[PDB]
Amino acid sequence: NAMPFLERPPKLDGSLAGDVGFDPVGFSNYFDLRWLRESELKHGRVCMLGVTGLLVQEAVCLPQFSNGKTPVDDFFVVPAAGLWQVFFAIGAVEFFSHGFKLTPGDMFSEGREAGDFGFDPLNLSGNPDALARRRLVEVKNGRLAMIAFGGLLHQQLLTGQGTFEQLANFKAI
Amino acid sequence: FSESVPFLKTPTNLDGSLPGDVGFDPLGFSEVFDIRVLREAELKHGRIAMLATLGYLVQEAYVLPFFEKVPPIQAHDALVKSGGMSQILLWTSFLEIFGGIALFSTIQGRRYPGDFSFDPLGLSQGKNADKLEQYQLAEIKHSRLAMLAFSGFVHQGFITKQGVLEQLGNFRPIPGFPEATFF
Ligand code: CLA
Ligand code: CLA
Ligand code: CLA
Ligand code: KC2
Ligand SMILES: CC1=CCCC(C)(C)[C@H]1/C=C/C(C)=C/C=C/C(C)=C/C=C/C=C(C)/C=C/C=C(C)/C=C/C1=C(C)CCCC1(C)C
Repeated sequence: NAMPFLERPPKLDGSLAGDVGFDPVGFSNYFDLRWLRESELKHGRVCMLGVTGLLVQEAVCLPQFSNGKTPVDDFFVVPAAGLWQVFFAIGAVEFFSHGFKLTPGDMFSEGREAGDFGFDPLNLSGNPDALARRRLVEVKNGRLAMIAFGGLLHQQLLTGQGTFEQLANFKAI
Repeated sequence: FSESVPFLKTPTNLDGSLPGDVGFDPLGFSEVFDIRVLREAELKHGRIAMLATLGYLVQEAYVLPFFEKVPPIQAHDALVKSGGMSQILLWTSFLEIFGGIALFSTIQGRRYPGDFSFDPLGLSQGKNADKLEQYQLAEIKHSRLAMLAFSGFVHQGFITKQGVLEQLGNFRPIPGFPEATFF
């Protein structure tokens, strides 16, 4: 296990992917595991997209936009009206995907498993074994994306330099 | 009577169950509090003291190329304002949250006090379990020794303004005392 000196969490069973028994506090003991897994998948997917955005906006800038010194500054140079529609379009996407069941009690009522919405433009989710492998890869890369996005954002905020450009010259503080 | 102290009795709940039990508990600490919680505290103190003693020796002997060469107390003072001490505190606290979780597991029986199953190398894990208790004894002894040694170090550094290797090389008395003349 992840904590050999501790015991396995009671609510934690190996049904979900990425289960290593890592829950030293009892978040799963006090909150629904389906809700926690949905939040984990949402954070991980948002962080994958954020990592790609941080690595791309330093290299590619839209012609109808101003290119800031860093992607964090790319956020600032965008007009606030664009940021607000981004916010409200994401909110509309949340409303459509959750079926107007934002509250934790209303969510997971009509099955939906945990963190599943229905998204397969290309059918790569047929066989259950490959589906489970894809789930494990997805959750691991999502957690790695959370850590990596935190690191990239904070290093960009501190040094004021892009990630690849920071790799060009370290400039230790 | 107690083994360590001939004129005292064996301190009740103090037997060979825990390593290094010479019956030394003149004040009833093992009766006011659980003996396993006290053993966890002793192991934490001793391990931190061993690391601190080794760090004192090496820092007096050697310094990294990206750190200012200063006495260890001056190193603490300099890196408090530099942020390195903040980093050490943050990561140590992050580990010690899970350490406290393990301690709470220890309180309700279960895991052995001070045992984290930490063994990157094959030492007393498999094929060497028969030495494990021996190792345990050695560990606590070193712990206790370190808990004294580091202490002496710093207080000697407080009285002579010298490193421990400097005091070993040049064992001059307490400053101002060779002149004496107190009357
Ligand atoms: C917010 C993101 C998020 C969420 C909701 C979850 C949720 C979950 N994880 Mg995942 N996980 C995450 C991020 C997240 N994780 C990251 C970033 C990593 C990489 C280290 C992991 C690695 C991981 C493993 C290896 C495992 C889980 C498991 C689980 C499940 C049980 C544990 C739990 O309840 O944690 C709840 C977690 C939170 C509520 C987030 C923590 C919030 C605290 C209060 C803030 C402190 C965190 C901070 C960033 C650390 C600072 C450190 C300091 C030195 C600066 C649950 C579904 C286990 C599982 O599959 O069980 C089903 C399992 O085995 N997770
Ligand atoms: C967490 C995710 C995230 C966030 C908050 C932002 C936010 C922002 N981006 Mg970045 N970006 C992202 C991801 C993200 N981006 C990704 C993944 C890419 C690679 C395609 C880019 C590439 C990119 C460029 C090239 C530029 C920005 C720019 C901007 C700013 C203006 C908004 C805009 O034009 O959107 C642009 C959005 C896109 C090009 C694509 C939308 C991002 C994802 C794919 C939407 C997800 C929706 C849906 C759930 C996914 C399903 C579809 C899937 C098959 C992909 C704003 C600060 C501009 C800027 O200010 O730079 C100066 C700009 O020029 N972004
Ligand atoms: C692994 C995560 C991690 C990260 C990202 C950082 C980040 C940082 N630490 Mg470190 N630190 C960590 C863990 C980490 N710390 C741990 C576990 C300890 C022991 C308790 C310390 C002890 C420590 C001390 C004592 C000091 C710092 C300092 C710093 C800061 C200055 C960075 C620097 O020297 O320039 C950039 C770094 C370099 C030039 C060194 C080379 C690093 C290489 C290139 C990167 C290698 C990978 C890197 C270690 C990431 C590891 C994780 C990754 C493998 C996933 C920076 C914010 C210093 C500070 O506060 O600033 C004044 C400082 O004095 N840290
Ligand atoms: C969240 C997804 C999203 C949706 C679903 C969506 C729908 C529509 C529709 C549909 C009915 C129209 C007709 C429309 C038109 C304009 N959008 Mg657009 N839009 C979205 C995203 C963004 C962002 C991120 C920005 C943005 C902007 C503008 C400007 C500004 C030009 C000007 O400066 O006058 C105009 C005219 C920018 C802005 O508002 O700030 C300056 C800006 O950054 N939009 N938009
Ligand atoms: C709106 C907003 C505000 C201001 C402007 C803005 C910046 C553009 C924007 C962005 C805001 C944003 C999006 C800000 C984003 C902030 C983020 C994502 C911060 C992430 C922090 C993650 C940390 C410290 C992880 C540490 C990992 C550890 C200790 C790993 C531990 C590990 C574990 C547990 C397991 C194994 C052992 C080890 C390896 C030890």
